[PDB]
Amino acid sequence: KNLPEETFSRFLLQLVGILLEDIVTKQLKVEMSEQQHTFYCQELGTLLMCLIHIFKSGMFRRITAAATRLFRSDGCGGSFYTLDSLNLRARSMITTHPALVLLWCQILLLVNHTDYRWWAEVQQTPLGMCNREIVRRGALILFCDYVCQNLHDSEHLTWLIVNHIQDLISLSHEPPVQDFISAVHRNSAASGLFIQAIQSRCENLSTPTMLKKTLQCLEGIHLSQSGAVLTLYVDRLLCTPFRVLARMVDILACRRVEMLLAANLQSSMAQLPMEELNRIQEYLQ
Amino acid sequence: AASCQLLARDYTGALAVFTRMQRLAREHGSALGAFSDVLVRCEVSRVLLLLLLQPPPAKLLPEHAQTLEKYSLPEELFLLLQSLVMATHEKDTEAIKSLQVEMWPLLTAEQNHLLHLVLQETI
Repeated sequence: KNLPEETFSRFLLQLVGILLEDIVTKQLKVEMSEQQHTFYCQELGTLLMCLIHIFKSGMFRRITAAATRLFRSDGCGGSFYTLDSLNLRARSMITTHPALVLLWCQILLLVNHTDYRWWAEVQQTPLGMCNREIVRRGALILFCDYVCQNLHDSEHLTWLIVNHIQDLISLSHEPPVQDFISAVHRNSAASGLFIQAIQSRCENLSTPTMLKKTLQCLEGIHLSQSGAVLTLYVDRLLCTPFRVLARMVDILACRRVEMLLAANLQSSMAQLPMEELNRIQEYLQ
Repeated sequence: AASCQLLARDYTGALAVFTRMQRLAREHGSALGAFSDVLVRCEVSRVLLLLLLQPPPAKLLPEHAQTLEKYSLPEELFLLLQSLVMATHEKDTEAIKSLQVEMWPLLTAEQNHLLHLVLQETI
């Protein structure tokens, strides 16, 4: 008893499977031409634009729920292109065709399949190959925009900030990772975890372009976590020899002290401790 | 003509020929292209001269007045030039020494000559 939900969703996920066993496992001058390879990898480019219109525009209600019970499911004893077989083809598509491994990153998010085995190879979680940084920085602009939409799941907030620190800051002129940070400023407990990461990565945040992008992201954070941004503005980042990076961390540390005293004197003293306040002023004299 | 007077040591006549290159590209370029690379060379080298010779407000033109408020062009090299107009107004001997170490690959060796003569006339 096959649903009409079930008939039309096995036809569009096993036609992604025909185009990817060729481009990997066919010779480039033997079986195909090169004019015939301009248009064979370009039919996989407009068939992954048809699958992210059905899952996003919401007019196609029945087709979205059918794929989620299939990518979670194994193949029928090996009679289908199962979802762990289809994803070995795409990581050897990383290097020859890096514009079409950014379209396969946005499908796996959309089905509720956030599986941390595949998401670490594409982001390299702990000269270079020139054709992977389009995909490594391209799958981390697309993995934030999935976190920003449904931010109620805190399991995905604490992964991407602790691991990817030097990449999360250095993208901050981008419209999907500009929106990931403002919700962290909205969230009480999610703002405190962002600041533990920079103290481990102060050794790389010293070049003059990487430090201008921290102050625009440490600009406004939560008022319950303004006591940990004032021990980072004094101990680590203020001793830079750049005299407009010593001048712009004078605008941001004087502004934490002023919103705190018009606030409650009860919650701020437990925030900035009386034993921790005496450590700061011995560094300055 | 600006590579001659810095061999001829005409550092005050060198401010006259750098404000004439920038007054045409706002009439002709606004920048295009060929005129977009003439304006990168003329706002990195009018900043290394006004600290070398620091003009009085009588002989400081309304064109020289505009560029020094912005600081007190690539994002790598735009950030290290706001920081060098601050130090010579603070007379900071430790600030100026670590920037020539970190602005030597950025400039070319015509712009590398104007940064050498500031660090001596402030130290």
